Amino acid sequence: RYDSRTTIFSPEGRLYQVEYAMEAIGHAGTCLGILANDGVLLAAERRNIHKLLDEVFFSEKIYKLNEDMACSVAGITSDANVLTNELRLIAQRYLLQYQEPIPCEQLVTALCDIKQAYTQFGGKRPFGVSLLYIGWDKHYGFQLYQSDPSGNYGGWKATCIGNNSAAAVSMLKQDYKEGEMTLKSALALAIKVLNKTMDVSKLSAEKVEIATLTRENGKTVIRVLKQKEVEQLIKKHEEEEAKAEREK
Amino acid sequence: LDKQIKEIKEVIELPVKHPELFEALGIAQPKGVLLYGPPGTGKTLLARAVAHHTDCTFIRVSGSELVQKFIGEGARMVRELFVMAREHAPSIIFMDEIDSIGSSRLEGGSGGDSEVQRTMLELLNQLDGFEATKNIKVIMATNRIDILDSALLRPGRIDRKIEFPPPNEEARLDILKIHSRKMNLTRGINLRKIAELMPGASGAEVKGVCTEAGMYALRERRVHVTQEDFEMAVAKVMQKDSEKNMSIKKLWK
Amino acid sequence: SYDRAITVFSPDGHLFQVEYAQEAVKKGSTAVGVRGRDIVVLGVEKKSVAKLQDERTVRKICALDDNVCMAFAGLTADARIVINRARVECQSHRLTVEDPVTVEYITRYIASLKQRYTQSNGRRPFGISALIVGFDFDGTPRLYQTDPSGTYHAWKANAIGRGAKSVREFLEKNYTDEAIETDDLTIKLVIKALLEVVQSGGKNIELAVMRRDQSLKILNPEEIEKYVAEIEKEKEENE
Amino acid sequence: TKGPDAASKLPLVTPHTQCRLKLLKLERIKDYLLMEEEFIRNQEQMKPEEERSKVDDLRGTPMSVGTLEEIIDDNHAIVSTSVGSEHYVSILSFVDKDLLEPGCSVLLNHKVHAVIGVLMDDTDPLVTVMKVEKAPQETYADIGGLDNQIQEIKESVELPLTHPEYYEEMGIKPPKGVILYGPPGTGKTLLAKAVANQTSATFLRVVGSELIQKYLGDGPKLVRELFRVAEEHAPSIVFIDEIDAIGTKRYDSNSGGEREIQRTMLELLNQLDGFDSRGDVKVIMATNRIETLDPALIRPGRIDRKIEFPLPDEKTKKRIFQIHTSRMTLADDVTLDDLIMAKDDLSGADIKAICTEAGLMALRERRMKVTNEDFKKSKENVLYKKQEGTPEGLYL
Amino acid sequence: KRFKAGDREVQRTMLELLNQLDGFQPNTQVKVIAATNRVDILDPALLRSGRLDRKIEFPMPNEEARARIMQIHSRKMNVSPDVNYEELARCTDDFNGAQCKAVCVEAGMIALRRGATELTHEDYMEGILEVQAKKKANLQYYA
Amino acid sequence: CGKTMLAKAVAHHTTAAFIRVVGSEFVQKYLGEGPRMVRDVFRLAKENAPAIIFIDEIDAIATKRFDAQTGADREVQRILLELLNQMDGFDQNVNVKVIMATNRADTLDPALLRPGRLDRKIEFPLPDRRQKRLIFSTITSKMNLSEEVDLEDYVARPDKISGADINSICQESGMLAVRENRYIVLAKDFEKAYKTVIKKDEQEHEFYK
Amino acid sequence: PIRALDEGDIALLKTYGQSTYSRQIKQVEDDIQQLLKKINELTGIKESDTGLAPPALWDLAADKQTLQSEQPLQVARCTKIINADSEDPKYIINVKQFAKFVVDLSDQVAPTDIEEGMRVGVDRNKYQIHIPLPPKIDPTVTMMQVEEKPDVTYSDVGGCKEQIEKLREVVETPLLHPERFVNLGIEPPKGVLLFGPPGTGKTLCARAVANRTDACFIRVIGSELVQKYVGEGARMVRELFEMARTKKACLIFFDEIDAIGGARFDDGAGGDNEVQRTMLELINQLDNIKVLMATNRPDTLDPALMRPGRLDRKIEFSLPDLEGRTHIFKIHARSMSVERDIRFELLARLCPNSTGAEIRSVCTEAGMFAIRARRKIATEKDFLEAVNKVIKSYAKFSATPRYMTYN
Ligand SMILES: Nc1ncnc2c1ncn2[C@@H]1O[C@H](COP(=O)(O)OP(=O)(O)OP(=O)(O)O)[C@@H](O)[C@H]1O
Ligand SMILES: Nc1ncnc2c1ncn2[C@@H]1O[C@H](COP(=O)(O)OP(=O)(O)OP(=O)(O)O)[C@@H](O)[C@H]1O
Ligand SMILES: Nc1ncnc2c1ncn2[C@@H]1O[C@H](COP(=O)(O)OP(=O)(O)OP(=O)(O)O)[C@@H](O)[C@H]1O
Ligand SMILES: Nc1ncnc2c1ncn2[C@@H]1O[C@H](COP(=O)(O)OP(=O)(O)O)[C@@H](O)[C@H]1O
Ligand SMILES: [Mg+2]
Ligand SMILES: [Mg+2]
Ligand SMILES: [Mg+2]
Ligand SMILES: [Mg+2]
Repeated sequence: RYDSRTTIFSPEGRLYQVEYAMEAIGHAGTCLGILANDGVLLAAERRNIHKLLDEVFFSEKIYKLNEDMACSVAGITSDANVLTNELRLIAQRYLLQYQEPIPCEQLVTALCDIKQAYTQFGGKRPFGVSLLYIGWDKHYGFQLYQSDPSGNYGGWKATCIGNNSAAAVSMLKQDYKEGEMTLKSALALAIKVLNKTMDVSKLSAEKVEIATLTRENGKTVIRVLKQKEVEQLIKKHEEEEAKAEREK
Repeated sequence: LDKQIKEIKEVIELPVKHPELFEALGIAQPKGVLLYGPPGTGKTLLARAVAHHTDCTFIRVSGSELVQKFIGEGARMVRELFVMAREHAPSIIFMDEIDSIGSSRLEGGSGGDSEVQRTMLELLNQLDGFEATKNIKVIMATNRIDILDSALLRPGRIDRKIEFPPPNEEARLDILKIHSRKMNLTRGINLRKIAELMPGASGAEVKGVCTEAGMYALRERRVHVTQEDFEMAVAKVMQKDSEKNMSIKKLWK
Repeated sequence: SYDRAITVFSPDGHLFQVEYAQEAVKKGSTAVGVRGRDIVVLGVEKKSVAKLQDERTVRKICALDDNVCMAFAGLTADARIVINRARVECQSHRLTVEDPVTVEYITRYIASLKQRYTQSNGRRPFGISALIVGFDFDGTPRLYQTDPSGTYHAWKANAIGRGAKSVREFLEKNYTDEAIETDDLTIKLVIKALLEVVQSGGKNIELAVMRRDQSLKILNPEEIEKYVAEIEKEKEENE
Repeated sequence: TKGPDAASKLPLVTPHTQCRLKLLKLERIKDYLLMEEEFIRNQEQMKPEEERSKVDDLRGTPMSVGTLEEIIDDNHAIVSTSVGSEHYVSILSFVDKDLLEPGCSVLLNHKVHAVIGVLMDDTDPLVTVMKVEKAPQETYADIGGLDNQIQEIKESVELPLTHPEYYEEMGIKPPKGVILYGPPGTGKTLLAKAVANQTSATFLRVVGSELIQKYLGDGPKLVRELFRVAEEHAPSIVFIDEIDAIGTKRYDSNSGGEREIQRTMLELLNQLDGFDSRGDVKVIMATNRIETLDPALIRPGRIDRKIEFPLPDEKTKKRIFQIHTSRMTLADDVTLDDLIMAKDDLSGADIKAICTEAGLMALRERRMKVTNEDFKKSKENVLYKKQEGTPEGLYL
Repeated sequence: KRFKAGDREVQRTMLELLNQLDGFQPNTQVKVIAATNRVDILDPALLRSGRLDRKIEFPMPNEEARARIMQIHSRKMNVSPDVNYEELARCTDDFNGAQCKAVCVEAGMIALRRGATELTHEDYMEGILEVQAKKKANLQYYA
Repeated sequence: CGKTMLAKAVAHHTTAAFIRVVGSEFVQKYLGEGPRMVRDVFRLAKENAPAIIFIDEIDAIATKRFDAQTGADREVQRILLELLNQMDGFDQNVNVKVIMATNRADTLDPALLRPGRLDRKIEFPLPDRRQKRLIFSTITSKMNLSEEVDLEDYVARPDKISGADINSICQESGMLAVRENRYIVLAKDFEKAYKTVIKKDEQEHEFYK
Repeated sequence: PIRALDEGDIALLKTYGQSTYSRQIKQVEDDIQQLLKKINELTGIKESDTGLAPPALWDLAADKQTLQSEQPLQVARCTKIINADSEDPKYIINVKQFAKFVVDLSDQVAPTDIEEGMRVGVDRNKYQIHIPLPPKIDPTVTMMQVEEKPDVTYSDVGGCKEQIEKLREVVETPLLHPERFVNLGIEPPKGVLLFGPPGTGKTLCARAVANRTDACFIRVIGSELVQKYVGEGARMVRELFEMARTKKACLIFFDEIDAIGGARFDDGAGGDNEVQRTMLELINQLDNIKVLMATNRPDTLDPALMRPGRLDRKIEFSLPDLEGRTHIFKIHARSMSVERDIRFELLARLCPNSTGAEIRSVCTEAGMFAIRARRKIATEKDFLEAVNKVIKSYAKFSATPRYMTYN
């Protein structure tokens, strides 16, 4: 067998340790980004919703990198923490050196460059955490970026990771909307997919986290929705669902 | 399992009862079926249902019955099993728990199965080998399908590989209605609601829920079961074991 | 038991870990590159669109310098790092020596960078073999092929990735002087070379052409489509 | 040398559209079979004694079978009773003293033990069943593709028997021993059934598991008897299917049951290449795993040709489809190329299962003419057991 | 050791043997000895008081013992007067006494191959190399 | 906590044919002897019906199935599969009840925890302040106890001592009374024995805590 | 919604669209099958003659007299003579399987003819010795020795000159010139163990020995030395060694010793210890007789059997060098119809780490290729093609995309 070290090449040319890190994201949480013009969002899930969990951060799965960048996380907690620390440090280094915000891709390229280095040098376990990126820049505007524990990344319009990733991406493709992807429709689609990809039904507001990024007067306000607006969003989805039963 | 019964009758009953359809169509008769799925779904209940209405010699080879201490004995028993099935043709062999004998071929050596491997290879040749077999069909049922080798699961031996997924709501309601037909249900017991309280209940767990609902009346010396007798019985049968450790549970964000 | 280390020689003098590195390229998408008289065209096949992802972040043909470009194979994770290292190296060489890099020099640098990764334990080789093709030679076109081991070779035309054997074998029989006599014929040579795709769809073929003292020009999916149609019309002669 | 006891195959009819000429050929075969039956039955009925009768009274009933161990005199011998004892028997006159050889099975008088016959052809019924009497009905035309593979097996088991001059005029000893290895469902046992349908030599078949026995001495003795029968019966072919059952890699086993496995393997090795050279008996072995066999078993000299059966190519898959859809009733819209072009690892057994499933979906819709949609459905309903296992989007 | 199988015949032999060792008491002239190359598979019932007892321990010969043993099994052969048996012992390690005689036998055989009467030290060295089936090749990278 | 003792009581109180087998008894060598032993056990229950099969310490041979890579785990998984087949298979056994005792309850194979094979998963927890009183009363009912021996002061202590520990506390106290040639167990012996059965830590290493 | 095929649909499916000749053709086919069955039944029982002599050599009148007068005598062995008074000895006889008895002579045979241990013939009634018997010769062990000398000579074994000389200096030289081994006082090794990779020429060198032997060569099958009944293998090897001792200058060759020479381990609850005890009896016999053994896995043999008291010499058959590979090619191409320009030296370098059997396969496959295309001379081009498919096609992968590193 050829998965003893992350630098061992299998006879078929497959990095077994890397793919072991890749498939381990199935144990990570569900975070998805829906198609949206003039905006973009991530929809995370809180597995640990135990009542004895006091809530202090409200963004345990949502992290802000730059003034115009936000990222989710799906992987080992410690790896996600160190990766987001390096993310913020690299973004601020770029801001200091160029006096200009990082243009989305070059930050994701920076993380993927750091991440792949763990998959090449021995003695370091590959970073077993994949993370979405949202952001805006003067080059391509709103973008959605998919990190992958192999250091491979990719532009995306609608994708998800974590538990039930395949079901989430298939459902996002079922109603995949190009162009006509207003922020309200994006939020509705995010709630609609989260209703099914999450095993627990009724989509309790406290167990669902949405973070949105919008361009308002050239400020790029990054928003995390409080309990009230998430409650009214799931209420809207519930009222919409009631109409769908008129077929019978 | 209405689809599964109809799919399994296209191999067990149709090729035997009316072989003229297959000869006229110009296709070979399907031979083997593999009923795989989570435990408690009906993969062995379907075998009993098939044996109840089959009008063919139904041989049952369940578990490690072909694994003998003496070498070359399990292969001999498989040979005579297929000999007895041929003189009594048409015949149907049902091999429950095929993982016992049909697991993936391990590398020969100190640590590795080699005799159960040998009876497995004899069976492999018996299903599809030099001597073509006539009117012999096998319905071996398993739980793990990925542990079986490529040779035992290759077509020509297993034409249909029928899956037994956990029943849905409209199916669990059906299971609740066939295992409670003899039960003295009261008025106002919505069997669909109890089915709605069992997401992914295997199928044997529905029967367990019915049995425990009856048990909750046995300890009270009654004959009728109420809605609360079922709802308090669902939580008993459909019990879950949590991680019981947030430190391990927060290993992954 | 001679294949779980990179610095262990097999009884027959084989670096089996190095050989397993050449398996990664054989799993990657087919990339073909042929050198013409004035237009050095390189093409890649099996785009494999996921129908939900923008293709800008998928790019596989990248220009190391203003006059050199390279298309890789194998895993993209190491490909991006070798991309950045080659870009930094060519800029640094332009800094230390006023003359910009030549294709052979950048190929040698990439080969040495890979070799220093295949030479020691605790460092996995770059699992790619890139096609170094460019017109920075100031008059004479050259195209090169690197290897994950660290060996670089100069070919008149090459083929890497999943389908290297078939494309290479078919390419010998139709690579002659008359074929390369015209720039349009030179690009059409890439067109029929990548036409032997896994599915031969014809819409997953991305070809880039660089000319003498010109800039890199990735063919838009209207000129590429036009060239595919022209090749089909030429191939319509069989009827 | 009793000669090649080749299998009895009736002449083939090769209209397959169920036309009248098929009936004419089948009726011709039926008329000849009826005439042969008339000949034999009328020979028994039409047919309506002192020398052999005295012999049969002398022998009596029953008539035991013992093993000769010593010819003491020209009229006296020592035989072993079938329990294991010994007796100083007398040799009677009608017994032919030339066929009387030590180790042979002799007939003994029941009351007064004495050699009264020689029982030649005393083959163990575990081996007389190994001989193929009814040939398989799969000709070489029933295999699509594998032209290279067929040619390799045809130059070692058929050509050396039809044109031995080619081999002898050049100085070769024709290849004697081929191994058929590859993924499951590629056509190895099909090739065995195809050569058995065309060879003129006796074709012994074994799964490599009949030749393994619980008794200590029975295992290697059975393979020795099998090869003795193969050599006795002139040109012969021994097809050891699934050789991985017995011929696995040797190792220092701490189990007695496994040590006999290697012991009968080591007699299969001896019977292939040992001190005494083999006769005119070819050996065809088949296995799904060639990397597990012992190096000595697949060593050249024992196995000369390692015929590899890779998963069928696009052209080979297209030919396999036509082979398996020849008896179908395909619709005019059934373009099989839609299913062949798929990059799925489709074996020949996969193709046959697709054809059977595609026919069954036609019966689902009350049709005996399969359309293109039936095939596209049967492909999905049959392509299980392999799911989809591949690396993710690491490589570009 | 103990394990109806077919070994129930030698078992009676071993038990009868055990009965006779315990039947006779010491101080009589019936001292017994037994030899075996594997006591790991020996039934410890055989190794009990009143039975065999006093397990004598036979080790692999050490360097001086190996030299001495190689000296004894060459007395009948015309060995040259100048053969360093001590150096032979240094070059012979992990060698049992049987191999320490086979080295002398092989040295004599190699001397016969060379067509010489007396056995030189080089003949003994080649015997050491050949008793373990090794072939001596002059490797070029030493010099 | 009384798992084996309850099965013993059932065996003493059953009109059926009790058939006890231990989990370790099915792990015989000579592959095809363990599963054959399971087949013999269930068949023997079958002719002499009604019969009850008590399989104690099933965690030995009924651990969760996995991808075995040697005959060692393959055989024990085969024993588990034979258990699954004989407890609920194509041959439904009637009037054959099975009691099965384990100390883990989570390593058990999910197919064996089905509510068609093991319907009732009864839990035997550590005795509380109420059950401990009953256990002390039943064990000491036969023991000769001095009137000054008040059992309540020992059942009220917060130490989580098991029923086996309770029986230990009683038997060793009686043993200590025997050692001093005294025929009546005194409260001093009870207190002395109580300290020797609850100090289970003893060794430890003081750095795991 | 897989609607079940009802009877009305079934009848239409079996009738509508049917060819008018389908029913008749199928009936004719079933009639053909049944007719074939019954006709093979009518004549399947073929006569199996029981080896009757020609009627000319028949004496039925005296044959009946032989049947009635002579009686079957049970073969026994006289284990002990009691000699109660030296006039009524009261011999004790072993009847092998029946039992052990104390019997006396019949008046026909003389007291002095029956000596202890020799085989005796007793009657079925009183078990009296009626006739002496010659010593037992095993019907299988007698066949074990090779009466026909193998045709392969020493010149057919190439690339193993050192191994051939090391084998000869033990097997042939001590049997033909027992004077060089006496002058120096060297005890000639009484056994070698030919070991090496499969196909290196271990058994070929044994056939070469048998061809030039001047001696009595015995091929030990190995399969026969493992019998179902307990103790029969030890008896087999005992009488094998006894017959070898009776012959002058006997050679024994235990081919594939691993069958009866596995490493010893305790397996009493089974038949493994039977061949184990046969191996122990063989070791006892081993420690003018010379013994040969060949094995491709010498690490599975018992260390006691490999010690230099039973196998004094261990010859290793390694893979031949280039010079030996050309010699093997020339030996295996002496009878081939090759063109007289063949660079066998060039062909040897394209077969690195190749056994002597793979070179024979390459030579055979060159003619195979020269037969595939109708050429009566196998040119050099075929030999390269034969090498590419015998050696390179199964040596390793070493494919071109990964072989661009060696140049
Ligand atoms: N689909 C179903 N419909 C009705 N009853 C069902 C169904 N599935 C399970 N049951 C009930 O649950 C019991 C579980 O036994 P079953 O043979 O179905 O188990 P299994 O897990 O499929 O197979 P196995 O015994 O081979 O592990 C059945 O005997 C039956 O009474
Ligand atoms: N080239 C081919 N042409 C036609 N049919 C083929 C071909 N290859 C395989 N098949 C089909 O595959 C089916 C499976 O039987 P086959 O004898 O090929 O199995 P196999 O490869 O020997 O199997 P295993 O590896 O399990 O022993 C056959 O019935 C045959 O119809
Ligand atoms: N040195 C050699 N010179 C010439 N031919 C050779 C040589 N070695 C092997 N061969 C040829 O290869 C064949 C291999 O058969 P052989 O009996 O020699 O094998 P073996 O080494 O005893 O094998 P195994 O270890 O499997 O018993 C021989 O019959 C002979 O034709
Ligand atoms: N309720 C109880 N009353 C008396 N004794 C008990 C009780 N529970 C456990 N014991 C004691 O604990 C010991 C262990 O028995 P038990 O718990 O049945 O087996 P296991 O430890 O395998 O579950 C027994 O000797 C028994 O005397
Ligand atoms: Mg079952
Ligand atoms: Mg097969
Ligand atoms: Mg217990
Ligand atoms: Mg040999």
